[PDB]
Amino acid sequence: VQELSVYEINELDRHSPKILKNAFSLMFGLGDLVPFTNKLYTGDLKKRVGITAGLCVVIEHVPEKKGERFEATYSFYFGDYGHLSVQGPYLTYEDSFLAITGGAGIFEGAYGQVKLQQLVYPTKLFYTFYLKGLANDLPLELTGTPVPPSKDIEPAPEAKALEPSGVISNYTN
Amino acid sequence: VQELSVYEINELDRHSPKILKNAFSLMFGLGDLVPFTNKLYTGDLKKRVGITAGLCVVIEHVPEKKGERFEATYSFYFGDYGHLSVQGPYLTYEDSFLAITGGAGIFEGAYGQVKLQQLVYPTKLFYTFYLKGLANDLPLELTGTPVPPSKDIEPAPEAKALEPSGVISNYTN
Amino acid sequence: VQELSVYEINELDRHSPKILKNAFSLMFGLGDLVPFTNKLYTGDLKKRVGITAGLCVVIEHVPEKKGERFEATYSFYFGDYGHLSVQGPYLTYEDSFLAITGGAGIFEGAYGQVKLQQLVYPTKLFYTFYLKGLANDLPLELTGTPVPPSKDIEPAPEAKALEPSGVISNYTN
Ligand code: NA
Repeated sequence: VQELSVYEINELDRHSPKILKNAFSLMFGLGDLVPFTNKLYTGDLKKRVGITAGLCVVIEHVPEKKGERFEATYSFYFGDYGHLSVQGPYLTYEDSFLAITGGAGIFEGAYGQVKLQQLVYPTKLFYTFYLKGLANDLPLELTGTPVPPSKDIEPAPEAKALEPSGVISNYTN
Repeated sequence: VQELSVYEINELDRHSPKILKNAFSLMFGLGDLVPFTNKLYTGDLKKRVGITAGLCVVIEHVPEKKGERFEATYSFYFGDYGHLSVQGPYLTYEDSFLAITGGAGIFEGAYGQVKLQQLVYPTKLFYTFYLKGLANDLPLELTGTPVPPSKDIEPAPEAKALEPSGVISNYTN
Repeated sequence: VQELSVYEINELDRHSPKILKNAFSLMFGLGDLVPFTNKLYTGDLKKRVGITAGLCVVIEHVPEKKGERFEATYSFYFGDYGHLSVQGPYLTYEDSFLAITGGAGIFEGAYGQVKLQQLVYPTKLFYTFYLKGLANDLPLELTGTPVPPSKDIEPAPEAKALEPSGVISNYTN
């Protein structure tokens, strides 16, 4: 198992999330669909790597936990390294595990599961991929000690500003 | 190769399905989308395990078969044990096989295919997963000899009424 | 590793694509959904094999490339042989690699990545699957030397006319 951590951050500049409201209730419900796309940074918050991209399908409102259950299908883009694909539960109200369905580039053959940690709605999430099946060891620029997750985390000013020292080459946008 | 069978049943108490009707045609056609969530029971019908949850994309009406072709992306939830994800053909008029795209929990690393039997369209479905890649033998409460699939199958009265003896631990709802 | 190549062609007879417009923009943007289904032929263009079926989710318009980034979830159908499932990026203006999420039939246990080549927008596409995990060698009727992809390629007359000699058995339609 090779562990890989990343932060997903919504910077309010990619028109995301887009809510397609089809359930008649004022709350989320079955029928509602949410395409989305956020920014992706290294687990140490030092570099911009790319984006997340996909779709959340609303399954049910959970009024007792003041939250929503989604079923999610989406990918994680790492510039020229390639991508990882996932499929599973996305709960606004608690942490979950999603299936790693595959990948490409350095992530060709990837399998296992990924932990998703909800930090701040709708702006900050943290992930740890428990990666099996890769052909090589992950590149060192992706495997720095992660910053421990909290509501207060922020990307390095260099990474937010897209300075040469704060991005990977051909990071996805 | 480890066999796992489950019964999916639509008890019409989960606001499911929700039909999003967009096609040019009066009948089902490309453009139509069907988000869904049904209840899930063990192969021996003794216990409630959880739910199914996902999306069917209508591909074409099949007038010579008196039904429809769907392309389906969905997950199967097993309370505390984790989940299994699938993709592939959902045909209203005949049995099909879907790809197992991955899993999480005891289903971390899952691969193979699953047989979908259209027992009573659209209310009762019976599945048989041909599961490879699991870390360990499946828990016994999930592997009781399945009840042979027939039109009049019913869950155990305790499974239906959610009594301790008829539910798995923290079964998905 | 077993290579498999196929041509996907929109022959304008399958009601496809169907654009579902929700972005408040004159161009494609997040919220736009595109269900689709095209015809599939062998890499040597000698036989009709089946169809593609699935969904493209618009991520963003890409002004400087005069095109779009989609996130795509779809299957490849090969008649009685089975199906492959994929997830990943679909860029209208350049080639990409997608993840092979799984398979059924002869493709039970498939994994790896697939190269998508944008030949003529959006009507002809050429794919090469880099297939791992198959239980057996691929059938010879599927592994003829591919015709090198070009704007001017065409299926064999026998294939287009649906003669027994130009189709696989029970080719998907
Ligand atoms: Na393997």
